[PDB]
Amino acid sequence: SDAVTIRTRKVISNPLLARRQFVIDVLHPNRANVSKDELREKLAEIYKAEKDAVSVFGFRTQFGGGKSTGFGLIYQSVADAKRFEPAYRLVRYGLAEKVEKASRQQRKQKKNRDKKIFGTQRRAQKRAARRNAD
Amino acid sequence: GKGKPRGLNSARKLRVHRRNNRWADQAYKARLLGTAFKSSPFGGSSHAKGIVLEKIGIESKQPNSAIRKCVRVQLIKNGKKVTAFVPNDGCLNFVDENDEVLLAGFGRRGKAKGDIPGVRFKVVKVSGVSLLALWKEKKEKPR
Amino acid sequence: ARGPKKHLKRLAAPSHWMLDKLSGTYAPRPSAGPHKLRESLPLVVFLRNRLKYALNGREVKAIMMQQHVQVDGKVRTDTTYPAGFMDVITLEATNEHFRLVYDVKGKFAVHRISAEEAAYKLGKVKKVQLGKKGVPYVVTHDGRTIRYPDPLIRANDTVKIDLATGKIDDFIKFDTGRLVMVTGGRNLGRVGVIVHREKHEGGFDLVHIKDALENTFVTRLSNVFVIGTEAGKPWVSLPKGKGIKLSISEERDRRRAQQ
Amino acid sequence: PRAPRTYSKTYSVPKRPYESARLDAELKLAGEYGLKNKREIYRIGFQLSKIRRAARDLLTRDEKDPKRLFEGNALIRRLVRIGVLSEDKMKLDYVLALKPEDFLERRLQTQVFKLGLARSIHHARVLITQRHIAVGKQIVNIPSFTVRLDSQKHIDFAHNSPYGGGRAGRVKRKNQGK
Amino acid sequence: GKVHGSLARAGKVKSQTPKVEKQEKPKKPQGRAYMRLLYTRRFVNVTLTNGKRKMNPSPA
RNA sequence: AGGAUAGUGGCCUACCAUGGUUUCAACGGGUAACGGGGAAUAAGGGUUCGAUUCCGGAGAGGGAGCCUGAGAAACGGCUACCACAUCCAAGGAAGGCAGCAGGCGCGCAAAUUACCCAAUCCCGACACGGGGAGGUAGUGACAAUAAAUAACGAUACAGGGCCCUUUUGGGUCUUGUAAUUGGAAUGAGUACAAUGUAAAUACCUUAACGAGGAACAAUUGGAGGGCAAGUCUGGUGCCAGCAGCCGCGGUAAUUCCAGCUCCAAAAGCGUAUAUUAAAGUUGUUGCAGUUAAAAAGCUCGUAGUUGAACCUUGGGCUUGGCUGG
Ligand SMILES: [Mg+2]
Ligand SMILES: [Mg+2]
Ligand SMILES: [Mg+2]
Ligand SMILES: [Mg+2]
Ligand SMILES: [Mg+2]
Ligand SMILES: [Mg+2]
Ligand SMILES: [Mg+2]
Ligand SMILES: [Mg+2]
Ligand SMILES: [Mg+2]
Ligand SMILES: [Mg+2]
Ligand SMILES: [Mg+2]
Ligand SMILES: [Mg+2]
Ligand SMILES: [Mg+2]
Ligand SMILES: [Mg+2]
Ligand SMILES: [Mg+2]
Ligand SMILES: [Mg+2]
Ligand SMILES: [Mg+2]
Ligand SMILES: [Mg+2]
Ligand SMILES: [Mg+2]
Ligand SMILES: [Mg+2]
Ligand SMILES: [Mg+2]
Ligand SMILES: [Mg+2]
Ligand SMILES: [Mg+2]
Ligand SMILES: [Mg+2]
Ligand SMILES: [Mg+2]
Ligand SMILES: [Mg+2]
Ligand SMILES: [Mg+2]
Ligand SMILES: [Mg+2]
Ligand SMILES: [Mg+2]
Ligand SMILES: [Mg+2]
Ligand SMILES: [Mg+2]
Ligand SMILES: [Mg+2]
Ligand SMILES: [Mg+2]
Ligand SMILES: [Mg+2]
Ligand SMILES: [Mg+2]
Ligand SMILES: [Mg+2]
Ligand SMILES: [Mg+2]
Ligand SMILES: [Mg+2]
Ligand SMILES: [Mg+2]
Ligand SMILES: [Mg+2]
Ligand SMILES: [Mg+2]
Ligand SMILES: [Mg+2]
Ligand SMILES: [Mg+2]
Ligand SMILES: [Mg+2]
Ligand SMILES: [Mg+2]
Ligand SMILES: [Mg+2]
Ligand SMILES: [Mg+2]
Ligand SMILES: [Mg+2]
Repeated sequence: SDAVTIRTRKVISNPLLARRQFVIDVLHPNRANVSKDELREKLAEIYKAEKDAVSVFGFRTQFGGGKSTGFGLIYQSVADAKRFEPAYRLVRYGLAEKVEKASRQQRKQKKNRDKKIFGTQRRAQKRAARRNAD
Repeated sequence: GKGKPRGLNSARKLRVHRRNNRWADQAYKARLLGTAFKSSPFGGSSHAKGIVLEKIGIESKQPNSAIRKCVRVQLIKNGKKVTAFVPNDGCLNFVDENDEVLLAGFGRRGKAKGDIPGVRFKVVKVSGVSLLALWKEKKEKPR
Repeated sequence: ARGPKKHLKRLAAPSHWMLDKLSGTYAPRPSAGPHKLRESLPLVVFLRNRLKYALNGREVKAIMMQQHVQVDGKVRTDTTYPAGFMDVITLEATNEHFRLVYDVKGKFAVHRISAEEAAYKLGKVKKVQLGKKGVPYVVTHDGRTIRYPDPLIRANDTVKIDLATGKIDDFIKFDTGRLVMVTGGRNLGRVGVIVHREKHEGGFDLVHIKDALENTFVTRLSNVFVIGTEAGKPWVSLPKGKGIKLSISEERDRRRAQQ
Repeated sequence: PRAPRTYSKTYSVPKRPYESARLDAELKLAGEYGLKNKREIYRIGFQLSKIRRAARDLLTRDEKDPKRLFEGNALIRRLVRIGVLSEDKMKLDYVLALKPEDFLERRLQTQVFKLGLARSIHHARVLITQRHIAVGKQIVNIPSFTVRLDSQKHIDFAHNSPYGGGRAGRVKRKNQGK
Repeated sequence: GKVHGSLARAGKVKSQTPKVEKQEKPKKPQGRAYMRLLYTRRFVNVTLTNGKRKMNPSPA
C-alpha cells in the first residue's frame, strides 16, 4: 500500500558548503511516486533537521515503478542553505521569489539601444528633443 | 621471369607501370578525366530538372515494334537538350509542354536500354508531383 | 593565430583527467602557473570530479571564494589553477592534506597525507646558474626560485622544500641506486631504483629503472624524478600500490581474490 | 561542438537474397522460436559471425600467449555466463562449434515458455511485451533479453501483475464492476 | 534513327481495361503472427503431392 | 660589409663571383585538392573517400595598407581602390551573416527570424555582470538501437498420436480447419498528479479512460529465367505497354493492364548516381601477349633494374633457465 522507505547512500559531509549531501533511494510500492515536498518532510523527521535545510532534486522512477533515485542536500542551518543554493531551488521550496525581468530579446535590444548614447540619458533625450522643433 | 621486374629496389618501375596501365580501364579513365563532370548531360548528378519542349515518340528497335513515348527536355542547370522516356501505360498524358520535370538515369549508367535508341533518362516527376502518384491516382497534377 | 588560445575542447583535454565525452563541448583550460598545461590538474577537476565535494562548476567557485583551499600553504581562489606533481592542497575546514603524486595507472592519485608530511615538498632541480650580482639559484619543477642553494646541488637533483619559508632542508644527488618515480611516458607512475644511466651527447639521456619486482623499463631523463636516497626509503608517502606496475592478467587475478 | 556519440549496426543481410535452403532454414528457425521477422535471425548470425572471427585470431597465436590466454578465457567465461556454452566445453574449439539455436535458447522469450509460465512461445512474447514478466525485482519487457545463469532461477510473474498476485486488469474490472 | 509517331494511342490498354473492385477480404496478420502462419504452412501441414510441392498451385 | 627585423636568413641594399634544380621526373599544367586523426568495403594483399563533432592551416565580397596592443596585417577595427549596394531636404552620410535565426538566388540537394545562461566552459575591475560559445525545445524516415500490429481458451470437425482392441466400433491426446464462440492481457492515444526542467515539452512512473471486422485495418516491390513465388481468370492483340540482361506482346500472354492467389523484405521497401567486394576484368601476392586484345623490322645503347663462387667451420669443456615424465 504505502510504506514509503528511504535509503541514503554515498553520503558525504561537506563543511566547505556547510551541508551533508547524499543519494536518495525511495521505495514506494503501490504508489506512483513521492513528491519532493513530501520527501523533504520525511527527511526532516528522519535526521531531525529543519525542513528548510533539506533540498532534493533530479529524481527518476525505475522501469515498472515502485522506486525512484535522486540527490539530496542537508545544510547545518537555513541561513547556510540560503547562501549556498541555486536560485531556482529556493523558488521551488518557497524560500525565494522568482525575479521578474523582461525577455532576453528585450534586454538585448535595450542594451544595444543604449549603446548609441554617450553620456546621460537625460542629456541625450533633451538634445534629441531640441532637434525635433516640431 | 614473368616479364616484369622483380628486384627489391624496382618499386618505382612497378608503381609507374601500374599507374600507366590503369588508363586502359575505361572505368578508371572516366573517374580521373571527370568525363561525367565535363561530358555528361547531368554534369555527374543523379538527377536534373528541366522543361518539356515537345512530345514526340521514338520507334523501337528490331525485332520489337512499338512507339516509346518520350519528351524533349531542356535542362535547367546547363541548358542542354536531352530525350527522356515517360514510363508506364499513358503517362505521356500527364506531361504537357513547358512543364518542369525531374529526370534520372535509366540505370545503365550512361548507355541506352533495350530497344529505346539514344535515350538515357526517364521522367520521375512532373510539376513537382510524382508520376507514379499520378499513375496510381494517389495525387492530382497541380494545374 | 593572432594570439593565445583561451578555450579547451572536451576532447582535447589531457586524458588523465578522465573527463566524460558528453558532459559538454569544453573542458577547463588550466591557467598559467607553476606546472605545464599538459602535466597539471585544475582545482575544478579535483574538487568536483575527484573528491565529488562540488556538484558543478558553480559550486567549486563558491568553495574557493570562502578562502578554504590552500596550495603549498597559500590560499588560492583560481578555479583553474594548475596544480601539479608534489603540490600540497590543504582544506582546513575538512582538516585534509593531499599531495599530487602519480599512481601506477598513469593518473593523479587521491593521496591523503598526514599534517606533518604536508609541511614540506620535493622539487626536481631543472637548472643551477648565476643570477644578477652573482647570486646562484635553483629552479624546481614547479617554477620555484630558491636563492643561495647548497653549492653541491646540481641539475636533475631533488631538493626538499621547507614549503613555509621556501628554503632547502636537504637534497639528494642524482646517482645510481636512488629511488625514482617516472613522471612521463607510458611508464608513468612506476617506482624503482636507478640501474644504469645511458648518456647521449646532443640527444636524450636514457635511464634504466628496476621495479620492486625486478622488472626493467627505460625512460627519458626528463621523465625521471628522484624521490629517495635508496630503495624502500621515499622522502614522501607513496600512494596505494607503491608504484609497481602489474600486468592485466595479474590485475585480474588480484581483483578476483579481493572480491 | 559536443563529442560524437558512437553507434553501430547490429546485423547483416545475406549476399544472395533468394535461396530456398537458407529461406527454409530461417523460417523453420523463426517458427520454432516465435521471432517477429528475419532480422532477428540476422542479428544472431551477425554477432556469431564476429565471435568466430575473434576466436580464429586467437587460435593462430601460440598457446600460452598472454593475449590468447587473457581474452580467450574472458570470452569463454562470458559465453559460459549466459548459458550458451556448457561448463565442460571451455576450450575455444567448442566456441567455433556454436550454433544459432544455442543463443535463441537463452532469450527471455525462450525461457518463459520453457519454464511453463506460458502455453506457447508466442504467448511468451506477448507476456513479455505486456509487462507481465519480471527478472529479480525488475520488470523486463524485451523478448531478446539474454538470461544469465544466475538470473535463470529468478524468472517469474511480476509482483504487480494479475497473474502474479497483482490487482485485476482493465478488462476484468469493467465486467465484474457492472 | 528516324524518330516520330502518332501520340493518339497513349494509354490505350490501361484506359479500356474493365475496372474491377477488390473484394473486402480479411486482413492478414502482421509482425510475429505472420511468420507463425508461414512456418506451419510449410513445415507442419505439408501439402506435398508425393514429392511435388507447390506454393501457389493454380486450380488444375 | 651594411640596412631592416623580436630575432637567423638574399629578408633587402652595395660590391663581387656563376652558380642552384633536373629522367631518382626538375620546371610547367590539371585537380569536380585545405592536410591529418579518420570513413566505406574488406581472406590476405588492396580499392575508394575524408567540406563536416578533435588538431593544425587559411579567409571574412576581391585586393592592398595600417592604428591600438604582449599578441592582428584583425575585418561583428580602421584607410584607400574595384564590384555590388542603402538613406538624402541633392548640400552630404553610412555599408560587409564563410556568427545565430531568417530571406533571395542557385540548384537533385539541407530545419525555427523560438527559450535560457540552469549545465559545459570562457571573458571582465568580478563569489554578483555578459556570452545565438554552449545548452533546451521546434522541423527532422540522414544514419543507428530496441521493438507493437495480437495471445489463449471452449466447442465443433478432420487427420494423424496412442490406447479398449484383430480390423469393425470405440475410448482418447498432439496437430490443422472453423461467418463459430468466449472470457482474460496490454500499450499507441489521453489524462488527473508527481517526477523531469532555469521554465517548459517529451521520456520514466501512475489514478479514471483507452481493442473483435480488435476500421487501433503494413507497406514496398515482384511471381518465365537470373531469382523465391501462377502455364489461374478477364482485357488488349507487334497496339498499349513491359523488359538492369536474356526476352514478352500478331485472340487460352507463365512477362502488358487488372482481379484472385502466392513470393521477398517489413516500419520500412523501391528508383537514380557514385563507390567497394564479386574483379585473378589492373594481377607485388595474382592476369594475358602463336591463332581471342597484345613481342618494337633488326642490332647497338645511357639512365633504371639485376648481377657466379670464396675468408671461424668443426670439436671439446663447464654452464643457467625451461619444457616429457
Ligand atoms: Mg548605458
Ligand atoms: Mg550608455
Ligand atoms: Mg592519357
Ligand atoms: Mg575504379
Ligand atoms: Mg537484342
Ligand atoms: Mg519537378
Ligand atoms: Mg610557472
Ligand atoms: Mg606554487
Ligand atoms: Mg520457399
Ligand atoms: Mg648580413
Ligand atoms: Mg636579420
Ligand atoms: Mg578547392
Ligand atoms: Mg582529399
Ligand atoms: Mg577529416
Ligand atoms: Mg578534413
Ligand atoms: Mg568544395
Ligand atoms: Mg577546426
Ligand atoms: Mg585572419
Ligand atoms: Mg559572402
Ligand atoms: Mg582585413
Ligand atoms: Mg560578421
Ligand atoms: Mg572575428
Ligand atoms: Mg546565418
Ligand atoms: Mg534532406
Ligand atoms: Mg527555413
Ligand atoms: Mg538533450
Ligand atoms: Mg498498424
Ligand atoms: Mg500520450
Ligand atoms: Mg501525456
Ligand atoms: Mg515542474
Ligand atoms: Mg502488392
Ligand atoms: Mg523459381
Ligand atoms: Mg485472356
Ligand atoms: Mg541478367
Ligand atoms: Mg483473350
Ligand atoms: Mg490471357
Ligand atoms: Mg508458372
Ligand atoms: Mg517478368
Ligand atoms: Mg499480373
Ligand atoms: Mg518475410
Ligand atoms: Mg579483394
Ligand atoms: Mg582477364
Ligand atoms: Mg587475360
Ligand atoms: Mg588471356
Ligand atoms: Mg585479361
Ligand atoms: Mg584475326
Ligand atoms: Mg618480331
Ligand atoms: Mg654473391
